[PDB]
Amino acid sequence: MAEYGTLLQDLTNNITLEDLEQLKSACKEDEEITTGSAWFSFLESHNKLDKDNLSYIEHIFEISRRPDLLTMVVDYRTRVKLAPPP
Amino acid sequence: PEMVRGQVFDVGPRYTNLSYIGEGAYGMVCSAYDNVNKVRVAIKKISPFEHQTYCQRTLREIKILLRFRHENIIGINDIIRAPTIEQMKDVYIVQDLMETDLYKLLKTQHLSNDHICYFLYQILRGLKYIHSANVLHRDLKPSNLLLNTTCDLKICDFGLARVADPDHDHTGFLEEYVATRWYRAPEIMLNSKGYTKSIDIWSVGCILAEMLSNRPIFPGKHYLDQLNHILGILGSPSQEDLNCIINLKARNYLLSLPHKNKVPWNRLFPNADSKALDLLDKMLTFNPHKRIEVEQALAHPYLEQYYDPSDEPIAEAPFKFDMELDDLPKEKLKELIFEETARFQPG
Ligand SMILES: Nc1ncnc2c1ncn2[C@@H]1O[C@H](COP(=O)(O)OP(=O)(O)O)[C@@H](O)[C@H]1O
Repeated sequence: MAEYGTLLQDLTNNITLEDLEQLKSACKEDEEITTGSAWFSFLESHNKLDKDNLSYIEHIFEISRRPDLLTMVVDYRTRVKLAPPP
Repeated sequence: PEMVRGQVFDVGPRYTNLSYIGEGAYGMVCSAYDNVNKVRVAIKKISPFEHQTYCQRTLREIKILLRFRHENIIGINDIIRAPTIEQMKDVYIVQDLMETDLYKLLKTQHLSNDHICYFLYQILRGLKYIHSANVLHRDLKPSNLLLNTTCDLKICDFGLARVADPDHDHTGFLEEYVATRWYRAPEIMLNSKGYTKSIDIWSVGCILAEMLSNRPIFPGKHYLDQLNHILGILGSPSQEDLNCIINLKARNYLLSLPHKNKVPWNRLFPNADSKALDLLDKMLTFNPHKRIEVEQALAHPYLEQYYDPSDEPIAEAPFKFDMELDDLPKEKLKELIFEETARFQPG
């Protein structure tokens, strides 16, 4: 419950304002005005993120080409009759 | 409305006696008797035009396939759709009925060196054409290579194809429709832009290795696992290999991984032809700039007996016209689909 928050912070410390833009583009079809940790709490309040619901961020980190981010999610989910040619 | 397996398959009075072939990437696939040409054909049903990227997938598949004329690319023989745009809720593509695909074939046979050689040639022969049209297939895999027992090979499914532009920013449209990344180029997987024709060569390389041993070369289950599989065989990337990576956060990730040694190709393919592996080594080069190009591959000593530049035709209608710039209103794409398919109506 509280260890999910520990690695929500870990992710937020590694998302610069510019990376944030590359991440929301990856959430294409799914409002602009968000900044950093506001992204996580948007996903959470649209049922795309839980302590147990990691599917979406795992996907977005791949599309955004962020193994560094995804590696933290993985790590703290593992803890928690043919004829001859011529 | 003649219908197969609980689904509506309205292929008109021309195409009759339907038989379920299998479930495809666009939907149901059937064989049908073409009453005009007196032969059995293959029919793909492509349905809901309610999702934008699916309409995209359809336009690409049509537009590209419809302006290609090559021995080693499947062609569209007919398209069935409703006369009015409002009534057009699905589209039927009609192609040559092919006996099998290379996935089904490697699933059953173990191929002789001679068979592999000819198949590889045809893949590359068809590819030389695709590339000269300025087109990237992006989905080259065994299941996308159709055969019949005469050994004629036809490259199929151009729904993920894009006009070759290194300046194109990756959107995830690729992974939206293909989750398996066994045949994905390493630079596709960690860059976000700069994809060149050499992504298709990589795939063919993967297809070659899979023809030699029937097992896929890089069968990674997930994203990070696929990277690990590549470096597991190719060895940890060199000083300038790393310089191919624009994404610094990806470059650092690869550097953080433990060192892996190169596995020599002859140790992985004990009784494969020596000429076959030297070619493979060039097709599966991490560095996309060092990696062999199509025209050069055809000229490789392994394909010595099939190589004939005069019988290797290039595209006449290349995609210089149309940078293509899709990713726009879905209602507009549906119109373009209606437009492209119009040359098969009663008129
Ligand atoms: N031209 C054809 N003739 C006969 N069968 C075909 C033909 N094209 C495709 N099929 C079969 O239809 C099914 C799926 O079509 P498709 O979606 O193009 O394959 P994929 O899912 O790899 O893109 C498969 O069983 C495939 O082998």
